Amino acid sequence: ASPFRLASAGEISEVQGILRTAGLLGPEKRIAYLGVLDPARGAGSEAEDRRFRVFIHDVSGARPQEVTVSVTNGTVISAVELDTAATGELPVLEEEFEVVEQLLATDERWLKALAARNLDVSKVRVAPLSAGVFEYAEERGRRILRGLAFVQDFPEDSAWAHPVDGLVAYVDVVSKEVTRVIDTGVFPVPAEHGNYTDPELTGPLRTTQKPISITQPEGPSFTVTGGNHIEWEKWSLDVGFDVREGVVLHNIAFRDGDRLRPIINRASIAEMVVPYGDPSPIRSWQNYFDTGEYLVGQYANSLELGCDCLGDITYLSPVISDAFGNPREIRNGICMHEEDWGILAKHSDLWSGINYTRRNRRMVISFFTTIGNYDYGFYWYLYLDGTIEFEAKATGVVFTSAFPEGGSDNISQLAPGLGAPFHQHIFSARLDMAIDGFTNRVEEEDVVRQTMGPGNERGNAFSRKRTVLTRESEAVREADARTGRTWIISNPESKNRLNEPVGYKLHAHNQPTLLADPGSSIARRAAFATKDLWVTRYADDERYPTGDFVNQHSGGAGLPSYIAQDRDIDGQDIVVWHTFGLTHFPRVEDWPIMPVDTVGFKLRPEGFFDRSPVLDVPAN
Amino acid sequence: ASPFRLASAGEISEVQGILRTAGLLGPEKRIAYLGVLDPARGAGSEAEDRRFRVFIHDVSGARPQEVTVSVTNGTVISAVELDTAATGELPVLEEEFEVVEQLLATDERWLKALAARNLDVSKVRVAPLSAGVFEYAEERGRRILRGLAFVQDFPEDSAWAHPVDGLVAYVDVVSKEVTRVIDTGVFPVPAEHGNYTDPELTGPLRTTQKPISITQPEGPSFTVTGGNHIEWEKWSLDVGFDVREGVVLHNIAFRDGDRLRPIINRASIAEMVVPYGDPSPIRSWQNYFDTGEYLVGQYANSLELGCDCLGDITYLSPVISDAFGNPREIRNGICMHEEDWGILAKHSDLWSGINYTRRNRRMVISFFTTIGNYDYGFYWYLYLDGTIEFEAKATGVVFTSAFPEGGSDNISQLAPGLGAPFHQHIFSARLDMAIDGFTNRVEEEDVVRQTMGPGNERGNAFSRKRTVLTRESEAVREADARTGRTWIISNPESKNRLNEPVGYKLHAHNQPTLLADPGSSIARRAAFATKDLWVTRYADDERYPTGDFVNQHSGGAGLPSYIAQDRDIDGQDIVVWHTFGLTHFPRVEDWPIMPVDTVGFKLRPEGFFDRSPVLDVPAN
Ligand SMILES: [Cu+2]
Ligand SMILES: [Cu+2]
Ligand code: NA
Ligand code: NA
Ligand code: NA
Ligand code: NA
Repeated sequence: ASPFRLASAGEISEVQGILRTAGLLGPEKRIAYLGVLDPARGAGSEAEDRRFRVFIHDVSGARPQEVTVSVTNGTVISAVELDTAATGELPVLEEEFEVVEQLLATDERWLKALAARNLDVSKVRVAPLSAGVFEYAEERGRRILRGLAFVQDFPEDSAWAHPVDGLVAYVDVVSKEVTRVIDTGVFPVPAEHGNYTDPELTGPLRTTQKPISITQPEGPSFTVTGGNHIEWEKWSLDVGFDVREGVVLHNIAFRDGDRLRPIINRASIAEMVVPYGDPSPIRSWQNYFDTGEYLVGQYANSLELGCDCLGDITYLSPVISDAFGNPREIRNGICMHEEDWGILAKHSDLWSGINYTRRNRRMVISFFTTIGNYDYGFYWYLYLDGTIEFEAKATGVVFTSAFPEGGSDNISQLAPGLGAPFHQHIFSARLDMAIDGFTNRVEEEDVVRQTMGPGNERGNAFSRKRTVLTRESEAVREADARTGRTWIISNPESKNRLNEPVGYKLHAHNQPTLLADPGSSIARRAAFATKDLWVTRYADDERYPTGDFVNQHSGGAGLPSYIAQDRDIDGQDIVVWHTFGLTHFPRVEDWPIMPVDTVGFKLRPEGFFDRSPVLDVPAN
Repeated sequence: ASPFRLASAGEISEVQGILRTAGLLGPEKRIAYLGVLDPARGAGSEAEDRRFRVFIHDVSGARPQEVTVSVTNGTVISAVELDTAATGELPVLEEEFEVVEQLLATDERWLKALAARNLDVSKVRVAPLSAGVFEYAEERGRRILRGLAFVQDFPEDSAWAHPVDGLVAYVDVVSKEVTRVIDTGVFPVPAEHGNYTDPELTGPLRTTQKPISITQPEGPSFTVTGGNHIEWEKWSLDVGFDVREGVVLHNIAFRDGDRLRPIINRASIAEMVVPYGDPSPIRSWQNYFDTGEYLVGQYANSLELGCDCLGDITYLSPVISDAFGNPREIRNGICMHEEDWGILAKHSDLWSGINYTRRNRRMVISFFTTIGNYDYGFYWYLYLDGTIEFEAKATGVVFTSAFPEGGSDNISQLAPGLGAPFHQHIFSARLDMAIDGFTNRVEEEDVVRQTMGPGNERGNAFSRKRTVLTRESEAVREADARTGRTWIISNPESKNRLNEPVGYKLHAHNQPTLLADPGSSIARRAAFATKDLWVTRYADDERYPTGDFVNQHSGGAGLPSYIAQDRDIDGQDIVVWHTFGLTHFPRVEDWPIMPVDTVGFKLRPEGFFDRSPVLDVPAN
C-alpha cells in the first residue's frame, strides 16, 4: 500500500500494454529508461497515483520521446518528442554494445589496421564507449559510440591484458556507419596474459585461511514489511531501486522516544563520472558517466551468499524493464544485513568504580554493478548512534593501454609494455534533506585560530565560525581540510532542549575534485565535479547534477543552470549535492585484478538529540 | 630465545634485585618508568643482552636518576643523576594522584573556597593534572600538579557532571605544599546527574537487538610462537609492550614467495597530546601528554571477552613494574583476532564469461587505556593486500566546565549550565622504516594539473610530481588535501620487475594540526604537532618526538632539536614521524558518555610487489 514500494512486474507489464495500445511501442521502438516517479510534495491526500517515466528510442532514426504513464489509471499522461541535438541523446542501450564490434569487423579501414598488426579479426574485442562532445560537427544529433580494441587469445582470456594502442573508431549506431577510423601508429600488443584464475599466475592457493563463521541464531534485528520498508534499531526507511541511480533511500527517519523524526527525504548517487587523463588522441575523449550514460542499476550483479554477502542476509530482487518493456528480475540484487562494529562507548571510572562497555553495530544496504572492466559496490550504512555513511568500493580490471617506450607522464606501467592511464572516479550524492521536517538551512563551519594577546594571554584558545548559505548563488562551496571545514544542515524552527537548532554535520573525505582544465569539454559536461558542495532549492524536475540526457550533451546542463535561479535556501526545502571521488594513479598491485579501494562521506548528528541516543543499548 | 620477546616477571624481579643491591632502590625511591631497550643496530652477532632503562624518583627531594641495567649479566651499566630544571621532570606517579586531593582537604584557602559554595569537602573529587610550564618562577625544578574540582553526590555518582568552575589549585607533590589557590568567582555547580547506568536516564533498555555470533570452528588463521611472534597470511611481526608507548610492533615483514621482505622495523604511537582551547585562567594551562607525562601503557584495561573483544580472541598479558619494582601483570591487556573485511576483489567479465569474487580479512592487534575521564583504544590492522593501518578510538566522558551565562566562543553547552571546552587529541606515530631493508628515502607526491594547450589540446591531462626529501632540514612537511598530497617511502636499491624502486605510500586523513598560537607554551613543548610529517635519520637515543622527560619541560625538546643536525636521509636508515589528530567541538550527543570517534592513517604498497599479492587467495 506504500507509495514508495518497489515497482512490480505487473506494473511494468501494464506500462508496456499502455504504451503499445497508445501506438508508442512499435517494432522500431526501444525502452532506454523506465522508472517510477516519486510522489509529489504534499501527498498527504492518499490520492496515490503510480506514475512511470519512460525514454523511448527509435532504431529507424525517428525522434525519440519522453513519456509519462499512470499505471493506476491506465493512461498516457504526456508524450514529448525530443530534439537530441538540443537536449542530449538517450542513454546507451545494451544492444548497441554488440553493434560496434560487428560493424567494425566488415569495415575496410578497420581490417587494414588489424592486418598491419597481424591480428585475427575474430580475436579482437571492441570496448564500446560513450562519445562525449568534441570537435566533430557531423556527430551533432547522431548517436555515436567510440571503440577501442583488445585481443582475446582464447575464449576465457582476459582481453584487458592485450590493448591495441594507436587505433580508435567512431560508429553511428543508428545508421550503422563507421564514420572515422584513426590509426596513429603501430604499438606492440602486450603479450603477458592477465588471467587471475590461471594456476601458472596464482601459484598454489593458500591453505592457511581458517573459516570465519558469522551467524544470527535468533535471526536479524531488522524487519522488512511491505516489500521494502525497513525498521532497525530506531531507524525507519524505504529501500528503492531505479535503473539509472541504483539503490535509492527514501524517508530516512529516527524514532526518538514517541516521535518519528525525519532526517533525509531521499538519498541517492545521482551521477558518477570517470574522466581519463591521457592526452593521446586515442583516449583523450574518454569519460564515462556510468549513471547518466549507461544506467548503473541495469548492470547490477546477482550477489552470492557467502561470497558477496556474508552473514544472515536478507535479499531484495528488484524488477526493471528490458528494452521491449518486459519485466526483468535482478535476483538477489540488493543485500541487507547487520554487522558488528566494535566498541560503541566505553569508560572505566576511578571515582565511581563503574566499568561500562557497549558494542556498536551497523545496518548495511548494498549492491554491486559491472560496467565493462570496472565493478563498483555501493554501500549505505546506518549506525546505532545516528550516523549515516556512504561508501563506494572500486575494483575490477583497470583500463589499459600500451606503455610507450621512453615513458609517460600520464600512464602507469603495470607489466612489460602494458600501461594504465591516469583517471578519476567521481561521485555525486544527492541528499534531499528533511532534518526534523522540510525547513532546513546549510551552514559552513570552519575552525578559527586565535592570536596570543588580551583575552588569550597564553595563546591556547581556538574557536569556530559558522556561515549561513542564504541563496543558491553563494551555495557552491569548496573543501578546506586545513581549516577542518564541514557543513551543518539544521532546522532553524526545531530546537533541542538547550534551545539550539537541531542539525546534522556532513564530514567529507576532502579528496581532489575534477582535475581537467576548466575550459575542457568534460569540465563543462561534469560541472558538478569541479566543486565539493552545492545546495539547491528543491524542485520536482531537478533530479540529476548533469541533467536528464547526459549522453552527447554539449554542456552546462544540471547544477550550473539550476543555481542561476538564485533561490532562497535559508530555512526552505533544500537539496545538498556532495561531490567526492578517487584519483587513481594505477600501481603494479592493481594488476591483473584490482584490490578494493574506497571513498565516501558521512553525516553525524549535531545537537539533533538532547543527549546521547544510545544510552538504552544493553550490555549484551 | 627472541631478543624482541616480552619482558618477563622474572626479568623485572631481577632488575629490582640488581637495583636494590646497588643501593639505588631504598625506601625513598620509586620507579617512574621501566622498560626493555631494543637491540642496537646490527645485532647479528647473537650476543644478546637484555637491558632495561629505569627512571628512579626520590620522594625526599634528592635528585632522580636514569639507570640502565643488564639482566643477562646482572650489572648496572650506567646511572646518571638528573637536573630536572634543565632536562625535565620524571613522569607522573600513580601514587601522586591521591596526594593532591588529600593535601587540598586540609588547606585553609581551599576549604574557604568550598565553604563559599556550600560544598562538603568529603564530596569534592580533585582531578590531578600535569602542570606544564607557564609564568610561575617558583615551579622551576619542582614537581607540580594542578587540581580541578568536581562534586560526587554519592559514591557511584559521575563527578564529571558537577564541575566546580572558577577554582584551581597548584600543589608541590614532593614538599607536600599547596603553592597557590586561585578563585576567580562562584559559578553554579551544574545539578543534573550524568549517570549513564541509571534507569531514570537510560529508560527501559532495548529488547530489539538479536545476537551476532562470530566464531572460528577450526581456530584462528594466525599462530603465536615465542610468546609474542605472530605469523598471519604471509605477515610476520613481533608484538611488544612498553609502559610508556603501549603496544609496539617490531619487525613487520611480508613473505613474498621464498623471501621474507621487511617493511617496518618499529611502529609505535610515541606521543599524544590533548591541548585545551579555553582561555579561562582556570583551564588555559591544560594540556595532557598522555604518553610522555602519564605513560599510557600502565593504565591499560583488562579486556573482556564478548564485550571489548568479540570473536575467537587470543590474549597477551604483558608484565610491567610497579613503583617498587615488583612485577605486575596486565591480564588480557592485548586482544588479537582476525576479522572479515568484506570484498577484496571482484570482477564479472562479459568477454571471458568468468565471474570472480574474493573476500578480504584483517588481523587486529588492540589495547585500551583509561586516563581520568578519557578512554582510548589503539588498533593496528594488517590486511591481506599488504595494507597497514592504525586507528585510534576516543570515548569516555568529556572534560567539563560551567557554561557561562551569555555563552562562550570556546566551550560547548551539553546540559543546563554544563559546558565542555574545545580541545584536540593529537597523536604522533613513529615509523622506523625498513622497506626491503634499511636504505630508504621519502618522496612527497602531489597531483599536477595541466593547462589546455599544445600536447593537451582537449584539456583532459593531469599528472603527478615526486620530490625527494634529501636532508632533515627540508623534511618537515605539511598536508595538502587539495593536491592529493601523499608521501612515498621507497628503497632506491631494491627494484621491482619493472625496474622501479619498491615503495609504500602513506595516506593521511589531513585533519587540522595544532591550533594554538605558535608563540604559546604548548606550541613549544609539542612542536611535533604543528606539522604533519617529519623525517629523521635513525639514532638510538631519538625515541620520542617530545624528548625523554616531557613533564614540566620548558620546550624545544625532541624533533625540532633532532632535525637541526641536518643529516642525510636520501637512501639511509630513516624514521618517519606522522602527526594526526581529532579536533573536538563537543556536541550534545557526546554527553553523558561519548560514542566512539576515530582517526588514523594507513600505508599501502606502491610497486612493492610485482603484481597483486592476493592472487593466491582461495574462493572460500
Ligand atoms: Cu580506477
Ligand atoms: Cu575530545
Ligand atoms: Na546542445
Ligand atoms: Na529537502
Ligand atoms: Na629547561
Ligand atoms: Na629506518
